[PDB]
Amino acid sequence: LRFGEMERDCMIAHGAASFLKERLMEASDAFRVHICGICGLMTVIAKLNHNQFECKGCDNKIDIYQIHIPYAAKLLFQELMAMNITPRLYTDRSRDF
Amino acid sequence: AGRAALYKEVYNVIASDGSYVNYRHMALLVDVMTTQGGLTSVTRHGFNRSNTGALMRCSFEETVEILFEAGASAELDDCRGVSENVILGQMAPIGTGAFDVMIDEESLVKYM
Amino acid sequence: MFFIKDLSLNITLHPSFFGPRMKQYLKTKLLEEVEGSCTGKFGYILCVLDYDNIDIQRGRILPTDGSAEFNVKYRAVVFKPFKGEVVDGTVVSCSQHGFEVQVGPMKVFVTKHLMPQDLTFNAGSNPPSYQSSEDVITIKSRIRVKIEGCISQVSSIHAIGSIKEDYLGAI
Amino acid sequence: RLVKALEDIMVHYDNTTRNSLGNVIQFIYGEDGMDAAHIEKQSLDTIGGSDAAFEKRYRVDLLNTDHTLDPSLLESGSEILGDLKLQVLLDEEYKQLVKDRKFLREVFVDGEANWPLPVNIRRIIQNAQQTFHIDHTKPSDLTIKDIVLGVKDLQENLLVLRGKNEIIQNAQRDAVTLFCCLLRSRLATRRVLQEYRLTKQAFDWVLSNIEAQFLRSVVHPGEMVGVLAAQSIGEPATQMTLNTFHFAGVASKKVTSGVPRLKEILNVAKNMKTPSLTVY
Amino acid sequence: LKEKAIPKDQRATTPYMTKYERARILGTRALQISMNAPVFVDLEGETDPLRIAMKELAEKKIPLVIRRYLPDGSFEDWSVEELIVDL
Amino acid sequence: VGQQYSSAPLRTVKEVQFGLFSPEEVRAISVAKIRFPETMDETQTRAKIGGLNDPRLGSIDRNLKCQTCQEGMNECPGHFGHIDLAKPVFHVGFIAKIKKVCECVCMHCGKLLLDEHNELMRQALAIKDSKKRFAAIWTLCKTKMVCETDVPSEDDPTQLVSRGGCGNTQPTIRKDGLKLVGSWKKDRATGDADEPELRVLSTEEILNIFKHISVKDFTSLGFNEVFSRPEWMILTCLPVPPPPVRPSISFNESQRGEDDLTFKLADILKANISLETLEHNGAPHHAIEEAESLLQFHVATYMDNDIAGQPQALQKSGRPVKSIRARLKGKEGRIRGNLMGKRVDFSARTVISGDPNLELDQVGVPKSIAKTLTYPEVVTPYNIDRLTQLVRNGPNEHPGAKYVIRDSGDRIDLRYSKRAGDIQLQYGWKVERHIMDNDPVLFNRQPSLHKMSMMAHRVKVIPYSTFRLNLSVTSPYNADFDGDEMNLHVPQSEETRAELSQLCAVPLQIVSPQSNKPCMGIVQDTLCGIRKLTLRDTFIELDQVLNMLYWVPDWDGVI
Amino acid sequence: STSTFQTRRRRLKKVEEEENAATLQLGQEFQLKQINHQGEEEELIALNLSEARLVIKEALVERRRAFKRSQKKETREKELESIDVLLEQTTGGNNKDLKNTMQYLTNFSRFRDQETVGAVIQLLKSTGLHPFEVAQLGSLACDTADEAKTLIPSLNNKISDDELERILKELSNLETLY
RNA sequence: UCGAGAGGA
DNA sequence: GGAGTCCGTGGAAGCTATCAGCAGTGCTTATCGGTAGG
DNA sequence: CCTACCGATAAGCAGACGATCCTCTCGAACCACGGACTCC
Ligand SMILES: [Mg+2]
Ligand SMILES: [Mg+2]
Ligand SMILES: [Zn+2]
Ligand SMILES: [Zn+2]
Ligand SMILES: [Zn+2]
Repeated sequence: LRFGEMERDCMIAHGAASFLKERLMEASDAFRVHICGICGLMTVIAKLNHNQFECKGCDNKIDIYQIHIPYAAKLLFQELMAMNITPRLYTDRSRDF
Repeated sequence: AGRAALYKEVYNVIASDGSYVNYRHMALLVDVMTTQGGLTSVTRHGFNRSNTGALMRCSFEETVEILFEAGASAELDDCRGVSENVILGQMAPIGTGAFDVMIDEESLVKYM
Repeated sequence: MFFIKDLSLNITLHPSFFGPRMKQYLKTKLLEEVEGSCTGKFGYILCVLDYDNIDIQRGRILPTDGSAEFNVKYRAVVFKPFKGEVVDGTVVSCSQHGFEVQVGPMKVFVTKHLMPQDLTFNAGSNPPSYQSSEDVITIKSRIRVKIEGCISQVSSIHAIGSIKEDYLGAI
Repeated sequence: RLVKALEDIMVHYDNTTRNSLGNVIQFIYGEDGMDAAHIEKQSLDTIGGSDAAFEKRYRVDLLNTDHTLDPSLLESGSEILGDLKLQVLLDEEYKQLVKDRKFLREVFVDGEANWPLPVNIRRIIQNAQQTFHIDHTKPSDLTIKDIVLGVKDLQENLLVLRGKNEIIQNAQRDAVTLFCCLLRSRLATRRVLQEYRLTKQAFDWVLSNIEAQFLRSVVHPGEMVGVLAAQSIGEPATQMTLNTFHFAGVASKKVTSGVPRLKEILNVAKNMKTPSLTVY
Repeated sequence: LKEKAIPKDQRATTPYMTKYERARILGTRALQISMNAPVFVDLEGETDPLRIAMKELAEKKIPLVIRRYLPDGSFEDWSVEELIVDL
Repeated sequence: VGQQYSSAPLRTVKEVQFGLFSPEEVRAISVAKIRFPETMDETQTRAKIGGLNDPRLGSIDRNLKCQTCQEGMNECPGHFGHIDLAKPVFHVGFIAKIKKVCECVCMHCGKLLLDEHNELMRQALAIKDSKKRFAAIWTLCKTKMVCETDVPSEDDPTQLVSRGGCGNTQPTIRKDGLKLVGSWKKDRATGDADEPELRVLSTEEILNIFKHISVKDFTSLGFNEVFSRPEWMILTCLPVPPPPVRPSISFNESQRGEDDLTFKLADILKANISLETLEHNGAPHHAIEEAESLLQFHVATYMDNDIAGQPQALQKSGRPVKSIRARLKGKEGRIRGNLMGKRVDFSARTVISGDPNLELDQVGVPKSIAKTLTYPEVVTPYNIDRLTQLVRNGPNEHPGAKYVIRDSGDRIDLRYSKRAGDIQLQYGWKVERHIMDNDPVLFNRQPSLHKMSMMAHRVKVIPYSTFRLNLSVTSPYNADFDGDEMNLHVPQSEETRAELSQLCAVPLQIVSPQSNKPCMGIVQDTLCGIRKLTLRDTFIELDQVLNMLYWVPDWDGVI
Repeated sequence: STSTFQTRRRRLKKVEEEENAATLQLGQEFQLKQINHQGEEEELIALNLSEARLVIKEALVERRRAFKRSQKKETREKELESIDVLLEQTTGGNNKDLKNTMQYLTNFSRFRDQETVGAVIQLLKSTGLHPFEVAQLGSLACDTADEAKTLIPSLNNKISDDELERILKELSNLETLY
């Protein structure tokens, strides 16, 4: 069944941030991906046995962060990557505001 | 005076057919359109062209047009929004997600 | 050579361990992983200092699971080497190529060419030896090595040290 | 369009209607900061009526033979007569009631008294008469000092914004205003005994039941407010029968109303349709 | 920037527990009990963990602290015992 | 999770920085060469050539491979490659952003047309904005089309002093499809009599001017030092998407069935390979431009085929190609269709029916729907005996289980399994169990217009294939039973269930904050009969009065 | 993964910095003036094999005291066997590295008694030199000023040749017996 | 799967 | 002793026949009267 | 009383947007060269 915008807007209105997040991850897309903390890109070559996590272009096997995000977001950032757009996913806060 | 007139016209349309919608709701969108400097259109170019992070605005019509301008001007989405957390698949800061909860050892030993 | 670093570690804890005997359990999980580890950023982690009074703060109980993400602020001793640092250790391995030196938890290898020209290996001697006059390098023989190069490798730092210089050699 | 423009908008932990970016839209949600569900259309008796019946029903006069309170209502009705120090407070009470009428008439110029306000005091007084079975024959346990001061002490307990500075203290006084105007209207020293017949036991319960209902009535930080408003205005538009007609018998002929008018209001929109101004 | 954090003294937030806090405190506690977390209150033959999470709120034996974030970043750590339950 | 443990930390993405791909970083990031434009067979043999598809990236036909990392179809997220473009080319999106920069920053030197010395330039640069500062810089440098060297006469007494470099005349630029041309004036009683001179402005020329643009000219025009350098708006090296972005799909066994972008990328390689040999071999000058404008078009229509007012680009058979821009365009396209709203699991839908004997918050879930939907219950001392009895009842005796999850990730489908009859059931194991009565669940009626329409409903599992509901709760949804269908979402966690029962409950949403009045009432037979009953005219005798009192569930027992 | 203490910022890729050499060009994490968990800007904590040996001995003697509190409700070769026992009680057999370091630290320790280490630290951490140079002086035995300047090349200009010899002569008198 | 068409509260 | 129909391989199509917007004023570019300073 | 310059209001002309969810069924893709093998 579709949990579109109309469906999301109602769960927002209520304030149930986790039920909406559950329908938007556990009950749907949900994908774990490794990203390089130095740049913020998905350039990491995640080997989950030999542990050669190295990001080609940065040398690091330490500043790498796995993340649970929807498979559609992963695809969207890869589509943006195909059109030369760099959506650097930054785990670290740098402006406070 | 402009927003007081704006509200007078927004209310009168709801007053025309079916009483009613509480002051707080219309005074809100009226205050949204006027706490900008002057007037704000509720269109692809009015409210959508704002101080907000690129991912919240790209969800409304100008999608690839906004995603290109995000990169072209080196924009940084603050990830403080309803929409940008929906895309990220994380518990957004909405109602229940607008506060964090931790556990306390001082309290944990206290209760046994 | 040895440094006291006041570094931290983020640990995620299962909801079932939210019982009075938790502070000690989180402290154990910290030294279970950190004490004995060897990072590139910090070198060999040898011992977690002061088990008493360790700053744990609070554990953010996560979004859809009940696990608490605790950040354990600690202080520990580290063995971080450098390309130039001179050290004195115990000779462990010895063969036609050269010899390995156990400087603390790190093994430092010296090639036949990195050591003096006027030494040479002696095959007809058990354990293997490196002679010259009355100075012999064998199974034990404590030596002084200058770390020419450092190798990061896994969670076990290695070095490619030299003993061919003034004030170097055997000790 | 409404829901997308008002997604970010939510009530914050400092009673402020901000958004994602952090800009202030409203300093207090819907100017009062009350959860819209906890509200009923209540009538302000100070604004409605002639000046003679307002002077008759509210003015308390211990220094008069006919304008005083009869000792069948108050326990100490005869020992309160001619008191200069106690009439100072009954002058203070009626002088704040005369201010309410003149201030309320400046706000609600059309005359309309029935306004949506929290805490149904109309029912609390109705419930005190049933929960305590108070009779009209026997006089009350309270005195003038117990009513006029208790009503004044209740106004301090009706908090909305938590504050210690000149701004938040005034923001708090500005936040209550209309509600504490209804409170002075409903809990006037004369009215408490003349119509309700309230004992000290039942009145002290009424003062706490009003603040308990009022403190419950405050908005919840996290209420999606903008999202809620966008839905609450976009929903009636779906069932909006009648486009450009109505009135009957004012201004005979067309006037853009309903959804066509609503498009102009949201688009903004330098187009005629019905630009008919009004001259007085 | 330097930890901000408003102390347990001088706080501009409501002393009452917000309906979202109540639901998060109950939802998580019921989830933790369901995930085998140790129970502090004396159980009265409760097969449902929310029946327990609700009973734990009555005796106030929940060891949780709510970090209520302000719009400027600064936060106030309110312990579940401090927060009153009118609602 | 995407299945399996990782020795890397997981953290909330607190912010996202946008920029442009540096062709220097793409050549280092890349894992593939992409020499062969062919998409299938080793080298006309079997399983994709090391040119297009899996040279050193994303796996294909049931194989793990993925450049020695393996992981498999569901784990391997694909790896980006690189395509070396024979001649640099513009990005379709930044067409006027390149054009306006050319019109602002003067060419021949790579320096700004105007400077701080101009009073209006100070009035324009005063805002520390990004695009609103550039908005005035675009209109200001648009005119005064000529570079300068010595200009201050009214700030320094009379004599003028140096500031800029070569004072060449900046031409006027306009659009002629993918390319832009400049018009040089001159004509003062010398060459070209009165008509101006036209020059073709190629990407290699524009790029050299953009390369010579200063770091302070970036900040003045709304560009970043390391994220959005204007030189990266022109593509020299193109990143190639992996199979998860543009899949092969697999048509039976010995057939292709490739994605639209695989055929579109091959068309870019075909256009690039012609330029690769034309530039190297005998160069016919005005024959390389006849193919360079086609590579420019291919790299352009691969990103945008919507696109400009003049070209189209069709893939024969007669229909067009689906661009990346059109792929992630609004209304059921990546953002709205898959991120801002999506299809979900643990969801039911059937024709709705009313019920006088249902509770206000209650919902009549069909017997089959509860058996088709499963909630994951964790094995605790509070259930076990309950869970073992559900497990034993299995997937067909209503209160049962479909799968049982072990200590490790191992599903035990009871419908199949050799141990379905046995199973000891250890603590902490999960039991995907059939929906039970009084289980808080989301009940939804499209379109979800207001806070209501999506409420929590006490479950009552009933016979007859129909979504039953209370009669008075017909108002929050606005629907009647003239063939209406309704949605459902069974929550999978103990927390999201409490987020429904202690937040979205039907009685919790009894009063509308829209109008401050309630949003549920007594209607139809319940209201039509209440008028006929509440009268001085009608009374009820002893026989009917005792049944009248008995029907009340909270009756005191006192006549 | 740990990666903490001195962090921020990583402004895209980065050039690496410089090689880790004995020219006091220490790691990008081991700065002369670093931070603390309390907040203060504390100077780099670098210790010699005698100082660091009595710190692990201090941390493991005070570990067993706390580990067994919860359980309720001198001489060269004897130092080798007593440490070997202490390592098995306070830590499990799995920790191979700590055992290899403690055997090395005791066999090469210049000062065995804590009384002498106080005067050594007062003699060295005073001179006005980098804590790593001090961590190498108290660790490595040196008789000649030219021997200490070549083995510790960070000195040369940093200290006078004559004044360094006065320090070196004091350590031979402060030296312990094995 | 894509595209076109058809139907529903 | 030469065919049979096969299918990879290249293949972009071309000269027709006719065109602000459910909104409104969208934003960029030519002609044009007048200011006052040398 | 002229001209180096500076703001005034018209005549062209340019690009991405329009209920939510749902369900059902039909039929795909064709002109010339170079030469491969199997199949008759
Ligand atoms: Mg921003
Ligand atoms: Mg209907
Ligand atoms: Zn990287
Ligand atoms: Zn892979
Ligand atoms: Zn120039």
